[PDB]
Amino acid sequence: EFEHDLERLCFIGGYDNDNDKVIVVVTKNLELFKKYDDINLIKEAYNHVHKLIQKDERYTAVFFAHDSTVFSYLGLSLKAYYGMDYYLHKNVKAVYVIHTDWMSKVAIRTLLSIASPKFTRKFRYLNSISDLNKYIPLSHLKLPPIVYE
Amino acid sequence: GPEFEHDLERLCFIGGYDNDNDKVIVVVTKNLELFKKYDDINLIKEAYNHVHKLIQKDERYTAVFFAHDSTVFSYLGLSLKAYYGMDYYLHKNVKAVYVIHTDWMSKVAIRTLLSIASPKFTRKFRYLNSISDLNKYIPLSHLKLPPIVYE
Repeated sequence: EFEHDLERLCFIGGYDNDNDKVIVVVTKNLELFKKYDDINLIKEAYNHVHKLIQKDERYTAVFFAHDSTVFSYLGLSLKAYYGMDYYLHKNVKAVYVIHTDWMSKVAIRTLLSIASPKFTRKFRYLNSISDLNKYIPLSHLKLPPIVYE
Repeated sequence: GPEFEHDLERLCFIGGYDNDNDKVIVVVTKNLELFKKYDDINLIKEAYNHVHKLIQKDERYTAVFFAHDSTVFSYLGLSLKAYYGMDYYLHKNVKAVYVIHTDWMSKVAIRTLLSIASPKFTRKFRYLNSISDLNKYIPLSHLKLPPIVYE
């Protein structure tokens, strides 16, 4: 019925080689639901996905952007995904976003870069170019004169 | 046109090498004024394109940001925000990111705190450009996939 449109938005597409679930979600198949009226759609989604993952069960999330932006179908899909209970966030092994537009791609990779700490450490802040010579020698390095003014 | 691609090379270029003779690329932060002279163009896009040309898919390298000036913006925060939104590989293959600014804490304070408050949940994420790039982590033979990704 109505329910015969959710299992065109959230499957267990398969299982990893560690024999734990993968959960596929297509961010584009919500316009199926602008035609019903009266449905809350997010509690019903929460109910749906709850029946797909046991509570102490590790899984994997895969989203299909595919002509959705952060202002529609992906912004709403994830923001939903953040309001879930904590165990869903603790049990994921990884979450994969696939094939969105440029704005969403640069916006996504930005927040992971903030999140991923192993990357934010290779930074080292120097007061002037004089101090860089310790790490990268200035005997290499052709530079414009502006870095010496 | 050509003056554009030349300004791009003046903004971000190859500085030199180290050991094991890996590229050390240099980005000058005072040098985004060269693009004010232009009208309609998506700078950040072609800047990503230019950096893609400068270093290939897997190549260890060091990055250096020159932000020692002052005034109404030094655009270190602007070039960093641009750097943070670049392809994941460009984040892994970095040896180090040296950043030449004196009062740098007055700039990276907001970012530092955003990293502090980022939950481990958002850390396990990863974007992939197309469906083919999944294969390494999860095998697709194991999965039934919708007609959207097919012909």
